[PDB]
Amino acid sequence: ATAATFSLSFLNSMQQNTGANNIVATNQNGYKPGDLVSYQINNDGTVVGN
Amino acid sequence: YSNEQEQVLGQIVLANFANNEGLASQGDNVWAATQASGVALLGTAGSGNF
Amino acid sequence: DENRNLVNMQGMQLTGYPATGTPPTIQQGANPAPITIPNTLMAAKSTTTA
Repeated sequence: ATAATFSLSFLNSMQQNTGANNIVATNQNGYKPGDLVSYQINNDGTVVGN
Repeated sequence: YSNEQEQVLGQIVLANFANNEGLASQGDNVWAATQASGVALLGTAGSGNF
Repeated sequence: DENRNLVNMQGMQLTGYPATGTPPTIQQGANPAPITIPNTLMAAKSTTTA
């Protein structure tokens, strides 16, 4: 499988002054292959399939 | 182990939410997180607000 | 588990951060895998530094 080419970004990071270096948030816009476990209607009407 | 040291086999991940009352309880003692609770904030015990 | 995955009695596997490398280290990186304690021996590795 040829490699993932992705923009890894350190935006909104800051330099704190007390404590240890700690990853406050992480996000990635890819996922695993899965199928369907549930479908529901939310209170604004969005039919969402988990 | 029997060679005088240990090794770490994992670390218990705790996960608090945006609101605690938003999670949908499931058929066992476990809960599950929905759009009423948002995505889990993962973390390690004793660190931050965990 | 009988495969020694840490579960509660409802069959649901407890999840934690992975511990990889020799010697293993808590890989505090928001990717919780199922915690499994092995039966295999700790294989002897050579002295990197003293």
